[PDB]
Amino acid sequence: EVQLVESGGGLVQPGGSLRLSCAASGFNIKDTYIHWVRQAPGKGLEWVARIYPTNGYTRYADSVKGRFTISADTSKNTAYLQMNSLRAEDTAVYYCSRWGGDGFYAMDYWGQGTLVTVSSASTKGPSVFPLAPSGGTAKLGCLVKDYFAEPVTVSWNSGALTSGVHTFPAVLQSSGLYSLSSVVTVPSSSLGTQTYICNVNHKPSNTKVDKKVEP
Amino acid sequence: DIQMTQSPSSLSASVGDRVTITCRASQDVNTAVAWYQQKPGKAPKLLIYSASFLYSGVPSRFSGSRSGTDFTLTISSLQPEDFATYYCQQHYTTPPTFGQGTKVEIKRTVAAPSVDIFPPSDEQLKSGTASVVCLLNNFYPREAKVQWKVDNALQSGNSQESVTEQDSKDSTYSLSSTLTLSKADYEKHKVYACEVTHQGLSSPVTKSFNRGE
Repeated sequence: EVQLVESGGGLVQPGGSLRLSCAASGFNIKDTYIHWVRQAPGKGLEWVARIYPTNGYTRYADSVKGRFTISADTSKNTAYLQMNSLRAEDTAVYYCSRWGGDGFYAMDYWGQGTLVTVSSASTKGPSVFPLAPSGGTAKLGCLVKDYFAEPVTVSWNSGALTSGVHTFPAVLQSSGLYSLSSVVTVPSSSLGTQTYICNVNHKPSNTKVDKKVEP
Repeated sequence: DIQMTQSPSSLSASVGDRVTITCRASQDVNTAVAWYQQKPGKAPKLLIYSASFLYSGVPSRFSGSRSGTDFTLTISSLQPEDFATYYCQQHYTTPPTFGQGTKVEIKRTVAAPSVDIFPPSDEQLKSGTASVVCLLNNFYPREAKVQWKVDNALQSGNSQESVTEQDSKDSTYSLSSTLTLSKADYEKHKVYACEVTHQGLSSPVTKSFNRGE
């Protein structure tokens, strides 16, 4: 199966550097073009750069020309976006994709994307606080608070529970740290007999927390 | 630099409806136009390549059409999972360039919020902050008024809302309103109320709790 896996996102100070990777499986990058496309918050898609890994011919959008270098290594089947002099507008989710070297002359597979946050603020792990489940139906949650930068992944019961989950988009508080809540809807008859945990994960701060939620 | 001018920037349409999105190239691009569907916080998926060809695996209700420099994506009958932002992209020349996207909302019947109120957790007051969390569930339309009263007094500036993306099956929204108070402040008022005005509600529903009970 064709797959493009990205890594290297994170928090960067204004003026700083960050190197993204886009690792490919299920085909040869030497067979195609690899692109980087970015999406600034609540904005559209923006092409960033492309490379032909067989010769290293590269093209750049002008807004990153000079500051960004695209490159590939055909023995790791991986391509790279070295960014330097990052400014605040560069904050975006960076996707890679492949050009339809085989048939369809379009971007047919994509990476999952990696968030890049250009900001002076520093990392901070969240604190995870239960939302107390106070016969019809009942609801209970986990409040993830005061962290930076994005993102946090939260699952319920180590991933087993998926229905009725509602993980809200992170909102930025006046302090400059994000907060969000993740809430689930449960049957009343399950209270107590079934025990509920959330697996909050904030990779930039090595924060993995499971907080049991009970009445 | 060829520009793809996409319209409308957003639209609302009932399930089953026919939906057409337009991209206009600023110069001839032949058939080198692609159309992509992007669910929020997901990689774009390719729907149509070479202006009119269904990429393998895409449902048949998607189609693309060309009239000179005018490109049209059509969804013949809308499904709730089609909620997404749609982008056209030209690759005649370099730089390949996107339209500014069309955000497609599903229009559905009025559904009233079920609203719940959560007191701060004990670990939270230990650390010195108080977060009261008011939860409006599975409502349509998005427009909603969440009001905080403490001791029957109208709050302003200490709360913040967050809305889920439209649900891909029932097309409803969910919203959390969080009141942020210093622990001292939370400990200096008794009644904590959340009152929600929504079209599906005949009278605003207020959900209260009393500190320490």
